[PDB]
Amino acid sequence: PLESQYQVGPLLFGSVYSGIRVSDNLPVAIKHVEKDRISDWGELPNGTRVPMEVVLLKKVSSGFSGVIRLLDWFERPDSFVLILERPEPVQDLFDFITERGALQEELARSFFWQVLEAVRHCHNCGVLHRDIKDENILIDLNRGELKLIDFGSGALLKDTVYTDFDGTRVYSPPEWIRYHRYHGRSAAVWSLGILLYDMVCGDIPFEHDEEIIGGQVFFRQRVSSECQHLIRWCLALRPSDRPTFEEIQNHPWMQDVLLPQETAEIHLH
Amino acid sequence: RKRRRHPS
Ligand SMILES: Nc1ccc(/C=C\c2ccc(C(=O)O)cc2)cc1
Repeated sequence: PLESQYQVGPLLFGSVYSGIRVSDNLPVAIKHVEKDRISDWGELPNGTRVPMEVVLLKKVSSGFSGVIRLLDWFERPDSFVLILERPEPVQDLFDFITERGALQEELARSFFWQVLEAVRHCHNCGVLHRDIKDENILIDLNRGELKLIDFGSGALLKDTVYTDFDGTRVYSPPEWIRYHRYHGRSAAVWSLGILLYDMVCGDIPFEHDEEIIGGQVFFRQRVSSECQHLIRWCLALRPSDRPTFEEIQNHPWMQDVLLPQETAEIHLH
Repeated sequence: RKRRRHPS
């Protein structure tokens, strides 16, 4: 029983509703996914064919708070319904950067570090998100914790070449623009570079295909040299020239990160 | 300069 377990509220295109689990008044998000619109499918351990998004959410569901938790799912004649965690109070990182403009580097450091841990968590679980961007990152404003959301463009992590993609073009790497291929980790690092520039300059650096493949990064905001260098490194044109996740977290700009609660007390309360 | 969301 789906409508008998959740009190459904208002919208949050895309069809996600605010909800409360009647059991315990827990805030949830209720996401509807039309079967006709589903790119990749997967099979659950039961063999029950489900959307790949459900498969990926289950593989990352193991307890670490950096990734959105899938709480339940239902099948309907023409759709799947996903019951997802909803922090409250919350704001996604896109609206947060819109309202506040370029972030202080201290705050961008904490956020970016939390995104890095969350993406490491996905990869450790065999999951490639493929749509990292500020819109797909939620800020729990009281805990100061970031949540990665919307795995609807993701895929199982593999080491061979990808030739499909359904993420956000302005966050896709030049090898996707030019040759329709990429490898998972190095394409994720590129999108992390776009994300980092987005945090410290107040918007993404590239809107057009020629800018993406141009390999030129102009800084519109005062940004420290160490941060510019990390950004430029993540945005290396050659995928093999990009840093590993470990190289990113050992970079000098990434040292002395704030704890989530410090981040909430200093920058969010 | 107009900042915008970008559908996937
Ligand atoms: N701006 C805003 C506000 C509230 C939520 C709630 C949570 C949620 C929504 C979607 C998804 C998903 O697509 O995986 C997960 C959780 C999301 C965005």
